[PDB]
Amino acid sequence: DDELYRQSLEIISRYLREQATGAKDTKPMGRSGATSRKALETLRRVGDGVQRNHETAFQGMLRKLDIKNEDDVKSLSRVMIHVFSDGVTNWGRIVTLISFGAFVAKHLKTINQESCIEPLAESITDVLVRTKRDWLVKQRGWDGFVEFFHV
Ligand SMILES: Cc1cc(OCCCc2c(C(=O)Nc3cccc(C(=O)O)c3)[nH]c3c(-c4c(C)nn(C)c4C)c(Cl)ccc23)cc(C)c1Cl
Repeated sequence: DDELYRQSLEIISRYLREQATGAKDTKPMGRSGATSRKALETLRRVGDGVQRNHETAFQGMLRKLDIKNEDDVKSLSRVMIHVFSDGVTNWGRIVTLISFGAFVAKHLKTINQESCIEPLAESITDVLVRTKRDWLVKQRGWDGFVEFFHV
């Protein structure tokens, strides 16, 4: 019933799963998929920049998260909510959110827990769309996201 969440999960889920592994999801994309393909391209060009530019902090935070299993995923949500929700809302901070999601997803594919990439995505999507919905609606959602990072 919730269209922006579902779009957002399709974008975020694919960015993370494709980052943790080698290849893209070749499923055809749901409603608003030309924007989702574009937003996904944007997350690849800017997400990788953000990940290489913050590696040491990402390595620190990923290492003190000590993620074993899928039940660890949703105590993780507490530290990410704590770090993401209370300050300034803008597109850079949301892209940093999704890029650390890709970082942790890669780690989880290393420790043979790729089955936890999707719950992670869901949690990230749910945290972004819940606490930021009004902002996302007034900034036009993913079309605004693509236009903001356009080159
Ligand atoms: C998937 C997931 C996503 C999570 O959050 C994403 C949120 C974004 C974020 C920020 C951030 O928000 N910066 C920022 C920019 C402008 C203003 C304010 C403000 O305070 O108002 C903040 N910092 C992060 C950092 C970071 C950096 C970089 N430096 N330091 C000290 C830290 C803690 C690390 Cl290691 C990972 C993510 C982030 C968190 C987790 C745990 C997961 Cl699993």
